[PDB]
Amino acid sequence: MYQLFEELGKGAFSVVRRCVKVLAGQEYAAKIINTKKLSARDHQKLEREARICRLLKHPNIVRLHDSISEEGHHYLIFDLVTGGELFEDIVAREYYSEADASHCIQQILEAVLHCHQMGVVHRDLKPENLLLASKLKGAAVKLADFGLAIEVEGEQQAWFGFAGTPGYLSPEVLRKDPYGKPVDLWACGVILYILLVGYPPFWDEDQHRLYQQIKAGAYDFPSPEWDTVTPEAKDLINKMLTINPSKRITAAEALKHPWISHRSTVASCMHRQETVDCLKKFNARRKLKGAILTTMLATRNFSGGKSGGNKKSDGVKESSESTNTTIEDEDTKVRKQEIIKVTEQLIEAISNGDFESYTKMCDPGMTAFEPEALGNLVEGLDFHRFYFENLWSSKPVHTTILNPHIHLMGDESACIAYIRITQYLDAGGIPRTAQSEETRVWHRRDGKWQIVHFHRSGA
Amino acid sequence: MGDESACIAYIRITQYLDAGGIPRTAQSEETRVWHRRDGKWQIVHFHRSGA
Amino acid sequence: GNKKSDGVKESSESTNTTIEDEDTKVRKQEIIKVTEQLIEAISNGDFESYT
Repeated sequence: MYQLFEELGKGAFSVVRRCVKVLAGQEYAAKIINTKKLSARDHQKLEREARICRLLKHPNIVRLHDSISEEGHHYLIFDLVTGGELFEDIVAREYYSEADASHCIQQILEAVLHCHQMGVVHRDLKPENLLLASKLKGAAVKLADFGLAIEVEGEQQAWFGFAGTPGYLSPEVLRKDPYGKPVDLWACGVILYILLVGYPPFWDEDQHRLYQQIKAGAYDFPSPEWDTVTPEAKDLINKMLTINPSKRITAAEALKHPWISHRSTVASCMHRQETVDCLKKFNARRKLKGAILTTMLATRNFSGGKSGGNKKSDGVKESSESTNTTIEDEDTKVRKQEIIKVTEQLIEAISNGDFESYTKMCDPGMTAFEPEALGNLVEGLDFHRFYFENLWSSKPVHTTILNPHIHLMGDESACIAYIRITQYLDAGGIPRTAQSEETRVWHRRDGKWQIVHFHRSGA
Repeated sequence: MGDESACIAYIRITQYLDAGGIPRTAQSEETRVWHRRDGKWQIVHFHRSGA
Repeated sequence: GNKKSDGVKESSESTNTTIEDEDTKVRKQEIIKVTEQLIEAISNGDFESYT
């Protein structure tokens, strides 16, 4: 059904690759999940992932087009978005301000609101899920990958499992409390914070200490970098990074926050180069750290790659191996002799009165000096046509070429000079003979020798 | 030479046949002096050589 | 070091395929140059330059 092309990204248990639907001629992203490496439970919950992704129809969410299982693999086929990560794109930009971060977060919150309205909680919102629609200027930010997403029943909270990414985990998930939609607003607070200053609000080498920080809500706004951030951006972060999920801002309420809805009078327009610089390092530290979880029930070293091949000529070119050797023309002929060949064909064409073959061997702008031109230079083949039509269209005539000399001037140019003697009969012969000295200037154009100029004397 | 006057000079070469050709060729040098009279070019004088 | 500005240029016997660069380089005039030098060499009776 589909044809797989380049890889676009990875997880521990999936890769994503561009693909083309064979019968459609439409391109898509294929999420290819190695089901042999999943738990029974995570394999089964692919049904839930497939279902959630079909439900979701929104301009800022990538949608599912198809789901296929084979013996060792499951395929979830989505829209292709080609802009890559928002976060990578931010660091390549010429200008980046609070007003620009507000537009990013608004798009994310719109997507999240739509999830929440459909009874979907993402649970694992992080920079990797934030993709750009295309490489065009001002492309939309799009949510991609809902592999840890859950379905909830109205506003009911439950214990859906300990799942997420350490830095973005909500306090309630870490306290083992029943949870729901607000987990995604905590993660948006963490993302917003990183969008403003380029580093996360909670970080520790020791994961247990990290979790105590999260549960305590122990983040800060240190000088110098937060000194130029507006109070309203800080207010929105505070409202999202509220420890008690019942008191945390919702996605609907966040979208009405002045830093978002009154962006044009509230959000700063100042370029934040330090954010761009910190975000580069953040982005780089994210790409060294493997997608691997803290631990699992297995003992296999990571392996596997995709090799190309190189295009090669078909058939049996030669017995011994030929690794791109400098091949030359095969043993066909000698170049002087080649000139002799086309020249003999020329003389035969003139003798037979065949203007058709004479035209092919002559350049359309052929130059000519001959006694029939009375000392003038003639261009073209119109002049010799009068002799092809009248005279040569026919008593016995024998030509004889004497003392031919050939000058080879590169692969594409040559010149031959010789003496032509013609034996003929005039009226009631009386056999006669005439001498002429002829020069032909040949030039190979598109693999064919053509006369560019010729000179004749005493005829 | 203005809107109403012009002059062209060229070499005329004629290929023909005499009696039982035997293709022949002849050269002449020709000058034509054109003049527009009432919106129409007309020859007022011409000169030929070697014909 | 030995970083001379006008470095010397020597090819082996190379193949010379046609080269249609978009810019209009001059060459016809070059032929006209060497030809005029030829005619002047013949006129002056300078067999040295003619050789």
